[PDB]
Amino acid sequence: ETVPVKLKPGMDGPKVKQWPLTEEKIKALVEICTEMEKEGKISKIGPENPYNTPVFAIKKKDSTKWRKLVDFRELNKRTQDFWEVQLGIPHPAGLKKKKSVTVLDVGDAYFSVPLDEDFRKYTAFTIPSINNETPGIRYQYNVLPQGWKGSPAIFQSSMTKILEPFRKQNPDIVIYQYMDDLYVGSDLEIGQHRTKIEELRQHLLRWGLTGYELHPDKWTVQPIVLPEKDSWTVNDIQKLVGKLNWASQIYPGIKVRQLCKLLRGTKALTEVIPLTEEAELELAENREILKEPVHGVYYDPSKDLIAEIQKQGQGQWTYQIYQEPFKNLKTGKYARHTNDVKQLTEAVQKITTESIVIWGKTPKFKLPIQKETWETWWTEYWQATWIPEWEFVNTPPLVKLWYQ
Amino acid sequence: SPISPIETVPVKLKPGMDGPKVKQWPLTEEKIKALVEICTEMEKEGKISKIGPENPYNTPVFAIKKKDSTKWRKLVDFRELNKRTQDFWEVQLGIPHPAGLKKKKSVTVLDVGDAYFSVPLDEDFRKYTAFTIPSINNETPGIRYQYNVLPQGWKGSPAIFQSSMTKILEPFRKQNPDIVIYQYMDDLYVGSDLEIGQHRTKIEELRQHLLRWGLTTPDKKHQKEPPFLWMGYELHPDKWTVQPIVLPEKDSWTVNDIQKLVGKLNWASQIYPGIKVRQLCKLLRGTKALTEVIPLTEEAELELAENREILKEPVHGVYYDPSKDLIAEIQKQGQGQWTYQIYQEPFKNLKTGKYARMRGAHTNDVKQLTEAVQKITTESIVIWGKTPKFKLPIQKETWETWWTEYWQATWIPEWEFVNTPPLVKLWYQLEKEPIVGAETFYVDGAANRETKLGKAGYVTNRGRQKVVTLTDTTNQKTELQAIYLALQDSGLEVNIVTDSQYALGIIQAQPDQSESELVNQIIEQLIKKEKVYLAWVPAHKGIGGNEQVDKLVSAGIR
Ligand SMILES: N#Cc1cc(Cl)cc(Oc2cc(OCc3n[nH]c4nc(N)ccc34)ccc2Cl)c1
Repeated sequence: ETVPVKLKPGMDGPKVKQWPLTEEKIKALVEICTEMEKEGKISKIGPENPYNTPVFAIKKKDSTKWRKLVDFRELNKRTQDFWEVQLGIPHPAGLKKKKSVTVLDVGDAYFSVPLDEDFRKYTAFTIPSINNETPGIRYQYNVLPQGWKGSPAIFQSSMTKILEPFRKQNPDIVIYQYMDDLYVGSDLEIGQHRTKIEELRQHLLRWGLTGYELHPDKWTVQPIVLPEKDSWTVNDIQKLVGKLNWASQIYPGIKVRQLCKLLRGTKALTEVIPLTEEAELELAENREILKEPVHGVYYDPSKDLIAEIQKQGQGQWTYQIYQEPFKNLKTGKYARHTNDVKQLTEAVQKITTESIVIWGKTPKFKLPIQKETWETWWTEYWQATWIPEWEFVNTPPLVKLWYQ
Repeated sequence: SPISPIETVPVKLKPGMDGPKVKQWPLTEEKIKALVEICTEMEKEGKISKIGPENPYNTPVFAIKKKDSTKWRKLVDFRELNKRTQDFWEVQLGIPHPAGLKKKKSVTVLDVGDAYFSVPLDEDFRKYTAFTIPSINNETPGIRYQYNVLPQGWKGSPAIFQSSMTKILEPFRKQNPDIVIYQYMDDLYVGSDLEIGQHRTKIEELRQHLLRWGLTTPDKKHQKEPPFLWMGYELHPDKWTVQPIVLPEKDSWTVNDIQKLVGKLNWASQIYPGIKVRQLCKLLRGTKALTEVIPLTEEAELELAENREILKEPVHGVYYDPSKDLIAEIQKQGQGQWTYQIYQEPFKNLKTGKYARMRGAHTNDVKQLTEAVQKITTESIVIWGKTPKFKLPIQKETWETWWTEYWQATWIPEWEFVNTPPLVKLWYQLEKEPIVGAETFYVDGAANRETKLGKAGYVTNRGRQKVVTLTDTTNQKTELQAIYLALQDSGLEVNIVTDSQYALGIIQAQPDQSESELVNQIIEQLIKKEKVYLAWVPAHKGIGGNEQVDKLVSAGIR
């Protein structure tokens, strides 16, 4: 028996265009889909289905096996009411508190659940061909599809049964499902944690479902960092008031008046200066001020999260997550044969996964790259079974330094 | 004509909508006669069927005579039905490019006859297609018919036909993996690697398979012969090219003649290397009427002559060998124009192309070169399924220096330097640290939003000072002027401090070309210097120097 899905009033299905794929990814998808069809998961469709969702092939995480990845970003936006405020899945505040969090793929669960017949058409996707030689191969889902937020929403009750014995027996373990994954957190010693995971994989396995470790409770600050120096220049002070000046307005209670006064008249940049010690009280007040949270900044569940990334150089990247500019809920860095696209893809994924753990939602990324570049390349390094929303930007000169 | 046995595509109107009910306009007796003849004939053939007055739908019919001829044709205005019919999936998503065609020993072109008429229409949809041949003037109920096949001009036809021809060809494509079939509109392109023997024969079992399905195709003697003229190309058996390009010699050129010209050149650009179109397009800017005459510019003339020369003599392209690799070569042609060639074997091109693009306001050859590489990469994937190996006119160190320091993430696939001038380079670099014993200009710009009047100046630390007035400017324009100023009065080494993130941003990207002459004037300057350092500070923050240029330029402006 299927549960009925209704697109949000007024919206129609997704008519997203299929990006071009290389011969190898196409062949890989043709095999994969040829098998799913035999197993009855999907069925070829007709011209009478105007809908479309992009599809890709990824090589997963440290794997040699091609995995199919469907991009339901658009379908998810249009079904948002069903999976979020109708069949919602509560996010556990305790998760980020755990010493160890293991992420498990649970996506094969959905294949044993049929999709409401009236909703299938919206899951249309196409396997393109090369040089438009032939028409693409068109298919639609017959079962709960991986990548669609309505799948866990629906599968919720069955996951609940599957996990009840493991839950009853280990009351201090937190299990959270976000999309195709299970997040399992514990405060157990690492050998006992890994042991409990194995135990959980056995339960999963009796129901058909066949990991990698985070340490949330060790996730810390990337405080705006002011320099510690001997013999300052106008240049360094200027830079200092600059950084200092921006850090304020974002940081509640910063001061610089002491600092400005040293910068008086028009003196060469390369001119050293003696520091007045009260300026030093600010240095230490702000410094001590900076090494703290923000105060006043709280996550609002009703608002979208945003993530900005800056390329620092040397395989180093910075980021901030916020709902209102300068009101950073979190900040961090990601560090690396990796080109920028690869490294950027890796940061995007790391930030996204922390974001799922802390808030149960993915951020909308502002990526310092060219759409086309990003578009042709990301799939080469993507390993996650989800895809966050993104948009392209041009990092502001200042922003980057202020975050180094 | 056979009407395919094939299954039917269920079809629907758009949610909340009912079929058309448009009134037939009274027709001339000759027109009514013409249609009655055409309709009785179509009904004889199964194509249409007579109905009653119980069906309440109607679409208008019309009868168009002939130019030169004495035959008649029936036109059905399916606009209303179309606007109520559900949307279908897109027919084709691109067209094949010949450079992507793999060479085959033998290829034959088969065109399905009466294509739409050879395929049945969803039984429950037939009603919505009702039409009426009106009777002589008012009097008498008209003759009502409805379609059984896909009607010419209806929204779902192209799609339904293609789906049908996909379902029908499948079987044969199973038991014939080694044969290539291209489906394009109502054509079939069939190629194999056999000896005419099992080919002329294989093409016969194919036709046969199609007849079992209601689909008639040409037979030898009627079957098209090579070179195939198709879609603007000439497909010979070992090469391809664009169809004859003739450039008009003309006294006066009108906007319409240049547009057509530019168009032919762009089409020729896929196989003729070096075609340039910039100077000719400039003439099309802001343009007047289609018939207005435009005096060729000297640059436009030199561009033209250069093009005729490239085009004097023919050029062809080769087909694709899946085993060899793809090499893409690019060259800077000038004024933001690039050209490339793609080959597998040195100098036997599969294709060519050009990249102009102005991705931004201010840019440089390094960003341009990488935009071109992206465009070509995307293109390769589309045509060949894989990326090419590049041979670029940029030294591997210039690239590394640039990529490394730039704020944005970039990434050129596998490439190699090839020394074909003009070579791509950066014309200046900003110091990373303040130049000792060089003058520090503290610059500033301000403009009255009200009068649009501005002042731009600098106060150095070597005592110097200056302030220029500007008339219809902006804060952006005054802030860039102040920098230019500082660069004019400073000599080989300068430290410049601004509170303009905007001018900072522009400059830190090493632009070498801009839409703003002011910006180009600054460029000319930046290149003349030995060393320039540039720094930024907040504004209206009594910063030594800032509050001083700030008071100078504020006065008389705000
Ligand atoms: N008209 C037309 C037309 C349009 C397309 Cl898009 C494809 C096509 O067929 C081929 C054309 C092919 O090109 C390479 C080739 N091998 N042998 C040939 N013989 C010719 N007379 C022309 C082209 C080819 C290869 C396979 C095929 Cl089936 C014919």
